[PDB]
Amino acid sequence: PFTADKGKCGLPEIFDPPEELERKVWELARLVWQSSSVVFHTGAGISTASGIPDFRGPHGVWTMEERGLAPKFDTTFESARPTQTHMALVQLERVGLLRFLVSQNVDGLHVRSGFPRDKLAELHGNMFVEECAKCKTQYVRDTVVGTMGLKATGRLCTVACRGELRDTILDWEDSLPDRDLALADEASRNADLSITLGTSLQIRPSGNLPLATKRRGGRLVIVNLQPTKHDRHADLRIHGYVDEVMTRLMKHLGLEIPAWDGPRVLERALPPLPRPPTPKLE
Ligand SMILES: Nc1ncnc2c1ncn2[C@@H]1O[C@H](COP(=O)(O)OP(=O)(O)OC[C@H]2O[C@H](O)[C@H](O)[C@@H]2O)[C@@H](O)[C@H]1O
Ligand SMILES: NC(=O)c1cccc(N)c1
Ligand SMILES: [Cl-]
Ligand SMILES: [Zn+2]
Repeated sequence: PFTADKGKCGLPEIFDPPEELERKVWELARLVWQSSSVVFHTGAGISTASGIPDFRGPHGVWTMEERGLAPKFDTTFESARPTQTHMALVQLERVGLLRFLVSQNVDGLHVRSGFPRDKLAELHGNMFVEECAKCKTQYVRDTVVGTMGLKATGRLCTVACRGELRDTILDWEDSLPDRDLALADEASRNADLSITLGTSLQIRPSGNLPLATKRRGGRLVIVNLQPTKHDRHADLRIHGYVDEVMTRLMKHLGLEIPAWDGPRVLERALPPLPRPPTPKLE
């Protein structure tokens, strides 16, 4: 907890020059069109444009603690709005272009964005979510659950139970939720495309899951400003702001980014909405 291996921190940013970035995002477009089963892996870099610092970016929580400095929040977790990227992922699920979402993020914004929870693996848990020890029932709260470390919150279950409600925030020692990880693992193995967005892929097993797509001919796309553990294993690396990449990608796919109505929870994915017909590729 003090001795924890926090990996490599504050590595330089890479910026793809505009001409190469525009070329690269058209190539991502291409792969999304060709892929039967697209899995997105997210990490803290997709929430930096909403005021949430990352962990190992130039001004990340781990990077600044190393320099003796504080990370800076420009919002509360409660007041944070899903980014363009968050709302791009909503639409990509709605139009059947996204099979599964695997997130390392505890910021709760995927759930609040209105993304369906039966297609989301939250591998490290969710600040707004408590679980019943007795019945395992989950509650999505409008305020962050005040504890971290799978501790008692002080609230009790209301299943037509009085069981102890606890936070879902894994400490260094805790192993990942078996259900979320199982679903994340099967999602990643079966995918023919895994796109990573704003993650450094340094944490096991989260950061290895995208590599599982590379078994049986799957493609891997890494979107990240800094290098990542598995940069070598990517078919495509895009070095740019994830909001820029996704807004260009969406536009290539002929998909608008939907309005965020404020905090909503959707439990269950709907049948795909209509989407434009696919281009001739070859
Ligand atoms: N707008 C942006 N566009 C693109 N890349 C970005 C942006 N902002 C940040 N990045 C990149 O995004 C990356 C963020 O990577 P890391 O900081 O390691 O976050 P994780 O999700 O991978 O952390 C894993 C776990 O470690 C913790 O202990 C927790 O348990 C976490 O769940 C950086 O490389 C930035 O260059
Ligand atoms: N984006 C996130 O999940 C998160 C959560 C806590 C702290 C930080 N820096 C980021
Ligand atoms: Cl913690
Ligand atoms: Zn209960």
